[PDB]
Parts: sequence; structure tokens; C-alpha cells
Amino acid sequence: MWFEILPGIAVMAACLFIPGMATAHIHKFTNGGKEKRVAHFSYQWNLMERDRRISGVNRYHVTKGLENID
Amino acid sequence: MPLVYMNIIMAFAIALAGLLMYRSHLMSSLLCLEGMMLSLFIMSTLIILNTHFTLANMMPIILLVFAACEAALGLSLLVMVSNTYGTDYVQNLNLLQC
Amino acid sequence: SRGEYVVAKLDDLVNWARRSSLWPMTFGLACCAVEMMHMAAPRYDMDRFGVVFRASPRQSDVMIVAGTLTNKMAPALRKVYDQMPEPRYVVSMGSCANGGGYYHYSYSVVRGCDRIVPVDIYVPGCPPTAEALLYGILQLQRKIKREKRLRIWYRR
Amino acid sequence: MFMINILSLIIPILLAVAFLTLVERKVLGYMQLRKGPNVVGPYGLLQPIADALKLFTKEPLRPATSSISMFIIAPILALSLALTMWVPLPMPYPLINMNLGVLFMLAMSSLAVYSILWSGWASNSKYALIGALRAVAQTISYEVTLAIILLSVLLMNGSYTLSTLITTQEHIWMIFTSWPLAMMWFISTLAETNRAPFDLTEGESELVSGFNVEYAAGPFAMFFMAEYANIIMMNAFTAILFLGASHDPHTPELYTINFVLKTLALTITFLWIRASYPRFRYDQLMHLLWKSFLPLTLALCMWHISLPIMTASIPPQS
Amino acid sequence: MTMYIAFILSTIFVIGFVGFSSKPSPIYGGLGLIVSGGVGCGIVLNFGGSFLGLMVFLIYLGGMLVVFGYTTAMATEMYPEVWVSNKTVFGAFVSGLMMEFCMVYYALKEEEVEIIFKFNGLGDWVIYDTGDSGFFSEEAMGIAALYSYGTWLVIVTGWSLLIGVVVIMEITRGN
Amino acid sequence: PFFDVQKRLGLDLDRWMTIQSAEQPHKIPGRCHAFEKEWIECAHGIGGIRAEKECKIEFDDFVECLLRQKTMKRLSAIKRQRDKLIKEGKYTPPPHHLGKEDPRP
Amino acid sequence: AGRIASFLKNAWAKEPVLVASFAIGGLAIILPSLSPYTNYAIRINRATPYNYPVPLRDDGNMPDVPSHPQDPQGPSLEWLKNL
Amino acid sequence: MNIMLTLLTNVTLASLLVLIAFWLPQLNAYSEKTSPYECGFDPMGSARLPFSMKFFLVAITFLLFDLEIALLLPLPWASQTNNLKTMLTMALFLLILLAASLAYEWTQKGLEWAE
Amino acid sequence: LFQAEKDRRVLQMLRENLEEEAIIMKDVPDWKVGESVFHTTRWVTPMMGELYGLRTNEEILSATYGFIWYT
Ligand SMILES: CCCCCCCCCCCCCCCCC[C@@H](O)O[C@H](CO[C@H](O)CCCCCCCCCCCCCCC)COP(=O)(O)OCC[N+](C)(C)C
Ligand SMILES: CCCCCCCCCCCCCCCCC[C@@H](O)O[C@H](CO[C@H](O)CCCCCCCCCCCCCCC)COP(=O)(O)OCC[N+](C)(C)C
Ligand SMILES: CCCCCCCC/C=C\CCCCCCCC(=O)O[C@H](COC(=O)CCCCCCC/C=C/CCCCCCCC)COP(=O)(O)OCCN
Ligand code: SF4
Repeated sequence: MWFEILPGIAVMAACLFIPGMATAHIHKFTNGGKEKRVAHFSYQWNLMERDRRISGVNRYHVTKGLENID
Repeated sequence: MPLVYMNIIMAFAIALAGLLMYRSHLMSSLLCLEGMMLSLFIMSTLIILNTHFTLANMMPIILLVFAACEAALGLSLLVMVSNTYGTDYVQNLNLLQC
Repeated sequence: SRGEYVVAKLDDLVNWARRSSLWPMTFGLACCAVEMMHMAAPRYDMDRFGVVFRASPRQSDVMIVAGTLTNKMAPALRKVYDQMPEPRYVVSMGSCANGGGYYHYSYSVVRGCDRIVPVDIYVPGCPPTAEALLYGILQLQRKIKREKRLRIWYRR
Repeated sequence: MFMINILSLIIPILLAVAFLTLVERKVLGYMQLRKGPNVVGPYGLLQPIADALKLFTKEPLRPATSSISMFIIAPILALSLALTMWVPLPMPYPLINMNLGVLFMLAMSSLAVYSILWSGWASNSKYALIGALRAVAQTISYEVTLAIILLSVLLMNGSYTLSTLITTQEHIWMIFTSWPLAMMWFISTLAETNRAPFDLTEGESELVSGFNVEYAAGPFAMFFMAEYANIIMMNAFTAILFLGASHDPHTPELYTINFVLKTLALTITFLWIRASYPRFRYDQLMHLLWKSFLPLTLALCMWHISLPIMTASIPPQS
Repeated sequence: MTMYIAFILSTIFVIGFVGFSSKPSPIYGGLGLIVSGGVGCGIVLNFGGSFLGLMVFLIYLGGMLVVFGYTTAMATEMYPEVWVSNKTVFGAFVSGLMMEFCMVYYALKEEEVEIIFKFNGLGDWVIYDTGDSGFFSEEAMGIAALYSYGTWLVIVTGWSLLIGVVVIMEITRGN
Repeated sequence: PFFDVQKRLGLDLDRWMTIQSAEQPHKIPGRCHAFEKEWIECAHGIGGIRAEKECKIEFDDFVECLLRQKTMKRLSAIKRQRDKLIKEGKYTPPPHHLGKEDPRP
Repeated sequence: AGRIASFLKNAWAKEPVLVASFAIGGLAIILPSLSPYTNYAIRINRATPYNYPVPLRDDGNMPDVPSHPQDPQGPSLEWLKNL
Repeated sequence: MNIMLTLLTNVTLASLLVLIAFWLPQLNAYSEKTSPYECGFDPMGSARLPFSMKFFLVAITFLLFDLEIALLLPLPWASQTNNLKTMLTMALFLLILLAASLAYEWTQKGLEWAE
Repeated sequence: LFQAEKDRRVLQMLRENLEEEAIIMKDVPDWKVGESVFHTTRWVTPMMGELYGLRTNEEILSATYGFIWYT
């Protein structure tokens, strides 16, 4: 044997690994590697737009620290 | 009045005209009734979302509910009509001519 | 040359794909159908060769005529043979489907299914053992492997 | 960059379906004292490739009596819906993050049923029409019970967001809280995907092949691919809903691994149930859903509405 | 004039309405109504009415399935009519499409009244609210207020549904 | 015709939904809350016949807030004049009207 | 009270699903009225601040209205912290 | 925008798969090949003929219960209201009416198929 | 702080639109620059057409469908 079923299952598992993992990596690579923001409500969207305007590069994930308050 | 309002109104008018014209089948008339209900629902929710009438948002759902009743009603009647003639033709519903 | 090599590789790929997936129709007529069922039994396990029964003719690649073919059944057998999408193959199992067998001189028996449909492999016996039918199926797989379609097309 | 994400979410599920069939065939063989596909490549690993190539190099058939437009449209719609269902699910993070993801899944589930009906009707065949009507009856049987079960389960979640189900089950699986609804949901998923003991639409022993009896070659392959993708999708949804894996924000790999393992276990259980039981009658299936599942589901819905209020356990995120 | 997405969706809505209004057999009528229902779901998705659109799509899809069973049961003929299989159906379809094109050209080209009043068009993105407030969804709380505020509505709707079940049973009793 | 049972018993069967300015959940305001409240207050108790004429200004403002017809006409005229000017070529819009501005929080 | 035992026996032997559903529904109906945590649930729902608390203008006659959030005046959620 | 792209991608892939499935293999269809399928013989009537349904009443009731579902769905949000007693009363009343309608149909042989 | 910043942004956008309209519409003889369409003198919240009307299409789309399409 019954362990001859295991290889095919493993292949399936490997295939089922690809989407989720890949998605996570994408959500990192395009957002500075910090877990792409979730905006379910208008307040979170307003925060994202405010950060995008603050950054100056038109990218919300470019965060500004305390060093910008001279 | 924006374009989408015109398009929804024209869809309602088209469905109404389709209901007012009978070809052979009662099922198509019932479908026209359901289409008019869909157009009404879309228009209602568009107006309620445009002007933030929060307490009005339950109205469209209620609308849909009563749609079912009409639809349900029609289906029931249609069955009986078939059970009397074997077809849903409106041409058979003419015994009350005399 | 290069084109001939490419079409030869395509022939190998297509032939392997076809022969590794043979779906006989769930079609049986008489005694030999029981031995065909015994070929699907755990001891022989035709499934392990990629061979699975499918009821619909449209989803089948092979027809195994296992049993006597009568004059009443010949039109139905021909009709289910026609509805098979091509490429299609026919395997004649048992003496009754081969040449009439025990009922060759009967008034209501078709003397061989090759009168109705073209037959690729003849399996002899009454009935053939499940091993004999398995050998016939593998012989059909080899015959499919030997075929050369795109190579002949390229030489046209 | 998003197109790459769509492709990396599309191709692996197709490979997994091709592979799932091999696993399914092999498991059934070993449960029936036989081997399953082993000659074609090592341990039958190349069987899916052979099946795909053979089906796609075979001639498709266009019946003379069939209405061609619907006949062609139906498999396209089925496969497209089966692929679209995957995006809402979060593993750990969803490809498309919907405020109402569960409603999206329910709506697409309804959409999938229509494709089965259309293919049968367009075939202009008696068996196809019987299969289409059987699918109509099956949907009539399972839809309302499925929706009410889903609402009752999500009442403990506080929203229809699928990602929140990870946070709700941070400490305990929901199977320990709503196991009657869990069993009913498993039966509802078996009926939804037309799987044994509810494979009445195909009906191999009764209706030859059922709705797709006239279908062959590529369209049949797409139907079969779609059927398997729906199976995997529904099992993944069940694993997300009832067996909440632990998500580490700094390592999504652990959640992905656990989610994959649970999905595979549920799929193997599906194959097991196929291997172990006979087939229902669709009138008997409707009677089971209505006279047995529906009253208890209504009672469970009332109980699950009451319990947060009387227990002071109302979930957040109004 | 901004990607015309809402305009395109409303145009497909009215096109499906013309499709099922010409009455090309109930199967294709249901197909057209399903297309229009999904399109209207998208239309109200664009404005922020996600729950209502999904609900409309969900209710209609379920409703449509029942119609298909009925059409097959008692609303079928030997040769179902399609939009191009009959002179009357094709004429109605073409007339509806031409009327839609005429009204849309009359709207974009000039700001003149057709039925109700003269309008502006210019894209529906203009009539938005600039609403920046809320950790919730206004539509969500509006619908949820059916149980706290809409006690009368709930009572009348439930009584209507119960009476409807009794009504269909009585009508299809037969005898 | 009208049997005002609600007024007789003080029941509030369906009056909570009649107007846009009547106790929305979570105190969420309507789009034209102020205009509607002005029209209602200034039209109260004087009857429909009088409130048709005496109350025309507030109802005019309320209808404008609902439908934004005059604002649409004004904006369309401004845009048409700007388009004609740029076609003639004597306008040169400023950088902040072309996405080349300095954003602020 | 004697025949009802026989009726429940017959129902449990014949239709256990209906008995279970009716029992669950009756419990769901009657239990919330007898529970002391429903008021806690109401208070928790009321204490969630979706809305911005608009300040009150000072007139010198509000001993019970805080001037700062940390002041002893105003509602407290220590019961929620201990709940 | 992204969901539109995903739907377009899925539809494009399925349509192209049909295209290759129909244009790659060699097509040889004749009248006997594309004839309608019965088991062995020609069908007597047509599949477009009326096909009796024995669960019409169940279909109408499914419609009504489907709309009851639309009524019940916003309950997760409705559970967050301040006055929980009235919301609970309304939800219980709605479900009791649903159960009562189901019981009424059950008792009057409404769930039995026509014979 | 967000409330204050929003007030400042909308005020500055309205002032930019007002100055731009004063520039463009000067040629029209009977055009009153900055004329309101409401009889009342109280503040009326803008309409999103009065703020982004003179701006590019991308900003219009980001303001109108930016939140809805973000999933
Ligand atoms: C890009 C999409 C289109 C193509 C998709 C291709 C998918 C991947 C390719 C699949 C790889 C498998 C092919 C090779 C497997 C053969 C294994 C070997 O055993 O075969 C032997 C002989 O090998 C085969 O003849 C060779 C087949 C393939 C030859 C070249 C491959 C060509 C691939 C080119 C693909 C490019 C297409 C591009 C389209 C756009 C004989 O085996 P056989 O005896 O029978 O069975 C075992 C029975 N036993 C037990 C008695 C031993
Ligand atoms: C007076 C004589 C009447 C004779 C005719 C009787 C026929 C009509 C049915 C009964 C009368 C309906 C009156 C109910 C109107 C609802 C409003 C009122 O009752 O208050 C509600 C009280 O809620 C109760 O739940 C009322 C309903 C309880 C009765 C159950 C329904 C039974 C009706 C019988 C017919 C239904 C058909 C099915 C029968 C089984 C809500 O109060 P509250 O929540 O504080 O405030 C909400 C406003 N907020 C949000 C600002 C706070
Ligand atoms: C007060 C709370 C109520 C709300 C909660 C209930 C939620 C939903 C449950 C009700 C749904 C509908 C009820 C079903 C009514 C069916 C009656 C009927 O006629 O069915 C009988 C079958 O049932 C009966 O025999 C009649 C009544 C049987 C008992 C029903 C419950 C009686 C009371 C049990 C619970 C008592 C209170 C709870 C205590 C639990 C014990 C500790 C006929 O059987 P058939 O299926 O048609 O025949 C096929 C096989 N020949
Ligand atoms: S060959 Fe022998 S075993 Fe086979 S069908 Fe004929 S008589 Fe029966």
C-alpha cells in the first residue's frame, strides 16, 4: 504494498504546496516583504492612501519612521 | 440623471413590454415578470446606495422575498393549466369568452 | 533529417499515450464476459495496465466482443461500434465471437464478428483464460506501439 | 505580477487534479485487493499524462441533434467556475481578499450546477435529460440545508470573511464545537459534488454515463477535470471551516503544510466513502435532506443563534 | 468616460433583458435572465452593495434552476425557438437592440429629455459621496437593522411566506 | 382610506423608515440629512398646500442635494470650456492638475 | 403524565431525529430567558465604541462627566476585564 | 479589477482548451457516427418531448425556503445590535415560522412524490 | 488629526479648483466665478466631481473605485 500509493499522494501534496506558498511570497515581494495590508473597511483604505501620500514615491509600503519628524 | 439610471429604466420598460406581449407560452411571461422584479431591485439598491439611506437597505431584500411569492404563485397556476390541456399555451385560456 | 526526427518523437509520444490508456467499453455478451470480469479481478487487475471499463461508447477506445453475436444483436453491435470516436480498436474474444464456435452452423448466429466490424486481435479459446485475454490486450498495446501515423503523414 | 499569481494558482490545481485521479484509482484498487495503475511509468506516476494526451488527441463529437452553442459553452463554464472557486480561500493569505468570501463561494456553487443542466439539455439525448433533471433534484435537495449549516457555523465567526476563520480557531477546532453541523456539512459536500453515494447525475449503473454521455475527448476531459477540482475545493473549504490550523505570521509555510495535509486527508476520506457504500435514490436523497437534515439543521441554527447571547460569547467585527 | 465599466455593465444588462424579453423559449429566456442577474450583481458591486448583489445573484440562480425543471417538465416543444429560428423573435430582438442604441446615442450626443427629464451622463463616478468614516459597512448595518428596527417587516414577511406555502399547496391540490 | 392606527396607539409601525433623518443605526447620517431636516422642520404644521409655495427654497436645495443636476451642468460647462481652450491652445493646465503635485496627509 | 411517557418512548424508538430537533429548539427558546449572561452580552455589545465620542461643552454643572479619559468619572469596564 | 482579470483568465483558458481539443485531432464525422445515442437501437420519440416531474411542489417550496435563507443570512451582523432581546425574538420567530411551514407541508403529504 | 488633515486637503483642493475656474471662465461674460448652486449659505460637503473634476483619470479612478476594487 500500500505504500506505493504514497508517491502519487506526495506529488499531489507538492502541487497543493505551490499556490499558497507562492501567494505568500508574492504578497511579500510586491509590498516590501511585510504581509500585504488588508483593507476590509474604508478607514483602513484611508490609512493606506494616507501612507501612500506621505511616502512620496507613491508606494504605501514605503513606511516613514520617527526620523521624518526632525 | 446618470446613464445607469436610464439603462435600468429602459430594462424595466423592455421587460414590461415583453410581458404585455404574449407569444405562446406562459413561462416566458413569468420570466418577464421576474425580469421586471430584477430591474426594480437593481434600481432600488442603486438609489439607496447613492443617497446613504441606511435604514432603507432592508427594503430590497423584502422586495426579493415577495418576488418569490409572485413567481411561486405563477408556477402553481401554470401547473394546473398544463394539467388541464397538456400545454401552457395562452390560446387555450379562452373558455371565458362566452 | 530534423523534421523526420521530430515527427518520429511525436509518434513515440502519441503511441505511448494511446497504448498506456486503453478504455474498453463495458460490453459483454456471453460466457466470455465472466472471464473478462475475472480479468478485472484482483488476481490479474487489468487496471494496473491503465485499462478501465467505461460504459459510454463515446469515452472508450477498445471494444471486446466477448460472446456469441446473433442476428438480433448485430445491428446494436455495429451501432455501438460506429459511435466510438476514433482511433478505435476491436478485440474478438472466444470462438463464438471469432468464427461462430459451437454455434457456427446456427441459423441465428453471426459467423464471426469480423463480418460486422474490423477486428484487430483474435483471442482463441472457449472461453480464453483471463491470462489469454491479458496477453491479447498487451499484444494490442504492442501493435499500437508499432504504428507510425505522423511519420507516414510527413512522407506524403 | 498578479498574472503570475493567477497562473501559479491555476496550473498546480490542474496538476493536482490529474494526480488526484491516479491516487483515487490506486486507493480504490488497494481497498479492493488490487494494485491500481503501476505499469505506466514508475508507480503509475505517468498515467495522468497518458490520459490527458490520449483524450486531447482523440476526435471530439458534435451530435446531429445537439444545440452546439450550449454544448460547447457548458464545459467551459464548468471548468472556469471550478478554477474561480479557489481564489477566495485563504491559505494562509487569499489570492483575492473578499469581505464576503463565503457568500461568493455559495454563489459560484449555484453557478456550477447550471453547467451540468445545460450540457444535458443541449445533448438532445434521453439519458442526458434524465441526468440533468437528477442534478436539478439534487440541488433542490441540498441547497437550503447547506446554506443554513454554513450560516449556523459562521455565527461563531462574526463575519463572512474566510481569513477570520483562522483567527476564530486559534485555540480549538470548530469540529469540537459544532460536530453535528460538521457531519451534516460533510454529507452536504458529498451531495454537492455529485459524489458517491450521491453520484446520481452521472449514474453509471443506471444512465450509462448520465449527462455527459454524448461528451467525448477534450470536453469530457474538461468536465472530469472540473469535477475533481470542485472535489478538492470543497474539501479545502471544509478543512478551513472546521479544522483551523495554526497560522504563524512570520512563517506561512506551517499553515500551508497543515492545510494541505488536512485537505488531502478529507479527499482520501471522500475516496473511502466512495469505495465503501452503495448509491442512493434521488427521491431517497431528497427525503433524507428534507425529513432528516432540515429539522435538525433548523434546531441547530436556533441553538447557535441563542448560544452566544445567553453565554456572552458574541464574536467581534460587526 | 472612465473605462465605461458601469456603462458597459448596464449595456449588457439591457442586452440580456432584450434577449429574454423576445421570449426565445424558456431555456434561453432563463439563460438571458441569469446573464442579466450576474451583470446586475456586478453593477451593484461597483457601488458598494456587495451583499445585495450576491444575494440577488444567489436568489435568482436558485430561482432559475426551478424554472429549468418546470420548463423541461411542461414548457417544451419539439423544436425550441432560438433568437434566429423565427422571424418574430429575431424582429423583437433586433428592434430592442436598435432601440437601445438609439437611446444611448440620443443620450451621449445631446442632453435632451427622453421620458423623465434631460440628463448629463459624464460617467457615474461623479455622484459619489467622498465618504470617509466607519470601521464597518453601511449596507451591512442597514440590512442587519431588519431585526432590531424592522419588527413589523419581519412579521409581515414571515406571515406572507407561511401563507404562500399554504397557498401553493391549496392551488396544486387539484381535484 | 387612511385609518391612522399608529397615531391613535403610538405604535411606530413603519414611521422609522419614512425619512432619511430618523435614527439611523450607529448614528450614520444620510447624504442630505441637513437639507431634509430643514425642509421637514420648515414645512411642519402648515399643510401641504402652503408648504408647496412657502417652502420651495428648502425643497429646491434638498432636490439639488439628492440629484445634483445644477452642479452637473456647471461642471460640464466648465469642462467643455476648458476643452475648447486647450484645443485652441491657450490654457496650459498647472502641474498639480496633471498628477505632478506634492501630496499631503 | 403517564401517556406522554409512552408517546415519547414511541417517538424515540421511531423518529429520534424529530425528538432531538424539538428538544434542541425548545432549549434554544427557553434557555436565554433563564441565563444571567445575556445582560453581560448586551452590555458588551453596548460598550464597543464604533462611534467617536463627541465632547460636551463645559457649563460647570457636570460633576459626573470626565474632563480627561483617565479621570475617575465615567463608565468603567473592569467587569469586562474580569469577565 | 483583479477579480475581472481572474475571471477573464479562467474563461480564456477554458475556451482555448476547447479550441485545441477541437482543432488538434483529426475529425471524421459521418451520419451514423453523430447519430443520437441510445443503448443499441434508434430512439422512438424525441428528447424534446415533455418530461414529467414528480417534485414540482418540492421545487416551489425550495424557492420559498431559498428566500427564507436570504432573510436569515444577515444574522451574524444582526447579533451585534444593542437590544439583543428583540433581535433574538425576531430570529427565533422567523425560524419557528420556517419550521411550521415545513411541518405543514410534511403533514399534508406535500413531501411525497406524485405517483 | 485625520479629521483636521482631511479638512485641510479638501479646502486646498476646492481653492485650487476655484482659482482654476476663475482663470478659465473669465472669457464668459455672465459667468459668476465661485457661484454656489444652493440658496442656503451653510457649508455643503463636496461631491467628488467638484474635487477631482479637473484632475487626471487615474486619480479619479483611485478616488472612486480605489477602495472597492482593492481586494
Ligand atoms: C507542452 C505540452 C504538450 C506535450 C506534453 C508532454 C508532457 C510530458 C511528457 C511525458 C513523458 C513520458 C514519455 C516517456 C515515457 C515512456 C516510458 C518507457 O517505459 O517507454 C518505453 C519506450 O519509450 C517510449 O517509446 C518513448 C515515449 C516518448 C519519446 C520522446 C518524448 C517526446 C516529448 C516531446 C513533447 C513536446 C511537445 C510540444 C507541443 C507544443 C516502452 O515502455 P512500455 O513497454 O510501452 O511500457 C512498460 C511495459 N513493460 C512493463 C513491459 C516494460
Ligand atoms: C393592539 C391589538 C392588536 C390586534 C391585532 C394583532 C395582529 C398583529 C400581530 C401583533 C401586533 C404587532 C405589533 C408589533 C409592532 C413592533 C414594535 C413594538 O412591538 O416594539 C418592538 C418590541 O419587540 C417585540 O419583539 C415585539 C414582537 C413580539 C411578538 C411576536 C410576533 C407575534 C405576532 C402575531 C402574528 C404573527 C404571525 C405568526 C403567529 C405565530 C420593538 O421594540 P424595541 O426593540 O424595544 O425598540 C426598537 C427601536 N429601537 C431600535 C430604537 C430601540
Ligand atoms: C417548541 C420548539 C419548536 C421549534 C424547534 C423545532 C425545529 C424544527 C423541527 C420541526 C420541523 C417540522 C416537524 C416535523 C413534523 C412531522 C410530523 C409527521 O407527520 O411525521 C410523521 C412521523 O413523525 C410522527 O410520527 C409524528 C410525531 C413524532 C414525534 C415528533 C416530536 C414529538 C415530541 C418529541 C419532543 C418532545 C419535547 C422535547 C423533549 C425531548 C425528550 C427529552 C410521519 O412520518 P413520515 O416521514 O411521513 O412517514 C415515512 C415513513 N413511513
Ligand atoms: S466462446 Fe465458449 S465461453 Fe465464449 S461465449 Fe462462446 S460458448 Fe461461451
